[PDB]
Order: sequence, then C-alpha cells, then structure tokens
Amino acid sequence: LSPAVQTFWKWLQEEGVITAKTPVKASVVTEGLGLVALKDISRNDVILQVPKRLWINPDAVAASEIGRVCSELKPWLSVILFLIRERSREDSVWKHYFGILPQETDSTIYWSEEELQELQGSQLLKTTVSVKEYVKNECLKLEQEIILPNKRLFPDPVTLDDFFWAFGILRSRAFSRLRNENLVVVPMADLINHSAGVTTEDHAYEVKYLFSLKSPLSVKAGEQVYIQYDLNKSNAELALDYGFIEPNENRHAYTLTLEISESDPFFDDKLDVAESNGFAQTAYFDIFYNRTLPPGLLPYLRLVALGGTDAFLLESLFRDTIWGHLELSVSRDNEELLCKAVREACKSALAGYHTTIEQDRELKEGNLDSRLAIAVGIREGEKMVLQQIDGIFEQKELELDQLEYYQERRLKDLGLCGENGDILENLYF
Ligand SMILES: Nc1ncnc2c1ncn2[C@@H]1O[C@H](CSCC[C@H](N)C(=O)O)[C@@H](O)[C@H]1O
Ligand SMILES: N[C@@H](CCCC[NH3+])C(=O)O
Repeated sequence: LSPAVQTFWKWLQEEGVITAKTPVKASVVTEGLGLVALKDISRNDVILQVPKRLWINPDAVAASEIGRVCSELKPWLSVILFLIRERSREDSVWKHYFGILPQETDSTIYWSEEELQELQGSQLLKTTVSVKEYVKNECLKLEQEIILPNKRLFPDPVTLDDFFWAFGILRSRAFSRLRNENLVVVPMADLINHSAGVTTEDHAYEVKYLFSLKSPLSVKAGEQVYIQYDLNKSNAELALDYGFIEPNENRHAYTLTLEISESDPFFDDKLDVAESNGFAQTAYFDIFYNRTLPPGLLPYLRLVALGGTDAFLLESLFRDTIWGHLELSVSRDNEELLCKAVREACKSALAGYHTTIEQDRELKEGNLDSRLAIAVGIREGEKMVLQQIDGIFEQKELELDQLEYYQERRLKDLGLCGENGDILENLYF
C-alpha cells in the first residue's frame, strides 16, 4: 500500500483503536485514501471508534502548551495554530497522522490563477476570493499576535501556505454536525469519503467520550465505505469545502442578494416593514435548480421596488397587513419594475461568463482534470439557474395582467348591486 500509511495503520493498533471487530482497512481510491470493508459490513454496523484522547478540537488545543496563548482566539483560529504546530513536532502524538494527510485538495482555495480563470464571472469565484482574503488577514493578525510573540512555542516560521493548509484541512475534514462540538478532527474516521449513494446524512457518527463511526449502508467485502457529507449544500459549497461536486443538477444553486438602499426616499418605513417580518436591510435568497422560489423573495422584491405611487401602503394603517399585500401583489407598475430589474440582472450576469452552456456540455463529454471538471460543472450549473430565473420572470412579464393588484382587491368588495337602501333610509329619518 504505502509506507507512511502502513505506519499510520500500525500506530492505530498500538493505541487500542483498530482491534478485530473493525471491518475496515485503508486503501488507495480514486478519491485519495478511503476505508475498504475487511468483510461484509451491515447497515449501522460500527465501523471504527476513536478515543477522545485523539481528537483535535478546541478542548485539545486548550489542554496543550499553547492552550494559554490561544485562550481568547476564535475556535477555528486556535485549531489552525495547533495543527500547524503539531505538524512540526517530531514528538507529536499525530506524527504518523500528518504523514498521511494530503498536502492539498481541489478546493478552490488552492487553485492557480489560470485554474481560477475557468470560473470567470461565476459566483463561486467571488465567494472563494472573499474567503481566501478573510482567512489571510485573520491569519496574518495571528502571526503578529501569537506566533511571533511566543517564539518559544512556535520555533519555525509560518507562511500563508501553512495557514491555508490547516484551514483547508479544517473545512474538508472536521465533523461539524455534532452537538456540543463544531470543529472536531478524528484521525481514524477522517479517511471516510463522500458518496451520493448515502441519502441519510442523519449523522453517521455519534458520541459515546469516543467517536463511533457507523456505516449508513451495507457494504460487501472489498468495497468502499462512504457517508453523506451534506445533503443541503450546493455544488458551489461542495466545490469550496472539499475539492468536488456532484452531477445532480439539483445541487446547482445561485444566491440573489436584495437590500433596501439607504438612498431610497422610503428607507426608514421600508426597513421597518422588512424587519417586522423577519428580513434585514440586506437579505440573501438561495435559488436552487428546479425548486420553487424562496418564500419572501417576491414580497421583498416588491418592497424594494415599491415607489411613490404605492408608498401609501407604508402607512401605519397597513403595518399589520402590508406584508400580506406584498405577498399578494402591489400594482402592475411595481410588478413590471421588479420583473425587468431581475431579468436584466440575470442577463447581465449570464454575460459575465466566457463559455456557452453548449461548450461546457461538450467539454463534460470528454476527459476533464479535477479542477477544470469542477469549474465546468459549476459554471454550467450557474448558467442553468440564472436562465431558469430569467425564464420564470419572463412568464411573469407575460402574465403581468392576470394578477389582481391592491386597488382591484379593494374594489372587489363594493356591493354596487345590493338593495335600494334608499327605501330604508326614508323609514329611518
Ligand atoms: N466523493 C468524493 N469525490 C472526490 N473526492 C472526494 C470525495 N469524498 C471525499 N473526497 C476527498 O477527500 C476529502 C475529504 S477527507 C477524506 C480523506 C481523503 N480521501 C484522503 O485521502 O486524505 C475531500 O476534501 C476530497 O478532496
Ligand atoms: N462535513 C461533514 C464531515 C466530512 C468529513 C470528511 N472526512 C460533516 O459536517 O459531518
């Protein structure tokens, strides 16, 4: 298999970890390293357990020499340091472990400039950039405040590479879905890979303190044991959290960002309306392919587009039903305004890409390298969501007169054809 690995597997033995009731070994799979069943494994069969003595969570960093200096750092920042640190100690309790860890992943945080050019105009590129930058600052602020000061605990220098390394390791390895634990790293069940086969992301791991990894599916001897990293994440999110995406078009998403500008002559009243109904000055709406629009997107759109003619709805009189009206609809002008705004934004966005959906799809038809493959799937996906959105509002523009706006809804209850009320009027005075 692999010397460095052979070592890692031997170490787990001389620790009471890997015993005999452990149906799984390590091997070289298309996705790096994984866990292959040593013999038929059944659904919910405990695969392997790890002693908390071996975690790598804030509780461990706090209980180490640097625990003091990191005493006020954010949970992750603390683990970042811990990791960069232990990776240097020849007497580390994870010497064999780190000697197994991938130096890199296909997460966009490692992509070269050319590799990134393949995501030109994508939302993913934006998101990755932002994240890379943030992590940088936060990490450079760490160097000057903890690494350099305590030159006794941090002997060797520390580059951004080491930082992004630990950050990546953190975001692609740790198990956040756990109660009372959000960033736990477990050297054994670390090698478990992801598969679309697993459709029950309802924790493949439980706490007993120990880490019990139970296989969510029945596996025959020789085959790989997988798990579902996260059903709700988009391909954009999978692409950045780990270095991979799925073919499932339902994983494609594009998030729209709406806000009530302060330059809006009605900012104050509008913001009041939004907040009174669960929305902030700025609001993000995630749009997934083939899903119906998020509730709240249309009403908020109408709020944004409101305008002077209908500003009367922002009056105390309707503060108790305004959202309901926003939910139904305001007026033909309001609707038409917002529809155009969205359609234009979609067209504009669609134009930011350097490839057509056809070209992307022809490429997918050949052999694509890891990162290029990710970029192509991502961009095609986004173009689809973008087009779906424009498609939706194009229909709306057509049905611009089928909707019954505020005024019409008001005159619905007039009772023009009632009784000759004048006969009773004369019986009264
Ligand atoms: N379904 C999948 N397809 C491709 N890569 C995958 C994958 N599931 C997991 N991975 C890879 O493994 C990482 C999760 S940690 C799993 C251990 C890893 N296989 C190793 O050799 O060290 C991901 O960030 C990704 O790079
Ligand atoms: N992201 C997954 C765990 C991935 C583990 C990768 N080895 C979770 O939230 O549980």
